[PDB]
Amino acid sequence: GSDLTYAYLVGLFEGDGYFSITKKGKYLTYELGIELSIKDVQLIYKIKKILGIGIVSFRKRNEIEMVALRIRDKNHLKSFILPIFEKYPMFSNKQYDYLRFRNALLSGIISLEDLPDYTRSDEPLNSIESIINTSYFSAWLVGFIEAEGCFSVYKLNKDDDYLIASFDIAQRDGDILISAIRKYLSFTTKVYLDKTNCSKLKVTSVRSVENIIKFLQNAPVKLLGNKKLQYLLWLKQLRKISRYSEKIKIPSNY
DNA sequence: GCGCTGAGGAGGTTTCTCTGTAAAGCGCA
DNA sequence: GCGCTTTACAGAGAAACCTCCTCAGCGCGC
Ligand SMILES: [Mg+2]
Ligand SMILES: [Mg+2]
Ligand SMILES: [Mg+2]
Repeated sequence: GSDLTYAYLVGLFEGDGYFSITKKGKYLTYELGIELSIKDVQLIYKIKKILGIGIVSFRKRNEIEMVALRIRDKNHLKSFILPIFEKYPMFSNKQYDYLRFRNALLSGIISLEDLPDYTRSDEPLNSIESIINTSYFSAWLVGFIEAEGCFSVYKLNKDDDYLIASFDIAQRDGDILISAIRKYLSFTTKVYLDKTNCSKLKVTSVRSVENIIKFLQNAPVKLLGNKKLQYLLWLKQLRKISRYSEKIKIPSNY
């Protein structure tokens, strides 16, 4: 779909993918990969359908089932992948990976010896304002949600029937990123920093739940895979929790 | 024959997802 | 000292992420 479905794909690749250059005996593998749960096989084929390229693979890691999409053909990466990531840049320090990948690829580095040593900085490239004000952000955000968002419902206490209903999203070395999301979506809950510099944003209130629901109705593109399914079953649950349904215009198709 | 390729395959570590627990603010009594 | 509702904090492990190898086969020219 859309031109901004490509922006959605960069968000999804930012959340769940990886750029990598790996030794291959005497030479190199340049790759862009995403490996998802088998719950997401249909989305893997929607991604290949959008890009027109990429090898699909299955893995059983002995009881967890996994699907990958991997682009390794260097002419295809130069032609089709870099431009997407030029036109719609990643917002986080995963941009450092695209920049080293792009520089290596375009310089024609083919041996480990000529490959510059890479350590990905923890320091952000953008500000809140710079993230929030770019034209493609909301479309990026649907894919980043596709990758990293969580919609859940849970009992507040074992003994009662009081249900919570939360949306939560996290990123390591992601103060700015996550705060930008908080800002844009008018969330006011405190971002939590854990032992491993992973910033975590979680919301529960009626108004915040009303805010993400409204953002995803009005966003340029929609959720496509298993998060889309998680989104609909959450909504299902939401229609039967009084505080939410008697204050939110919930449903739709999608 | 030779330099180099990527599909197909797989070993290794950890960031997110998902679901809370404990504590409390609001308002009413 | 109680319904209802929200939030600061955080743990487990599945779902992400990161890394390397073999071997047909290609596109040249000795
Ligand atoms: Mg991620
Ligand atoms: Mg992730
Ligand atoms: Mg994910």
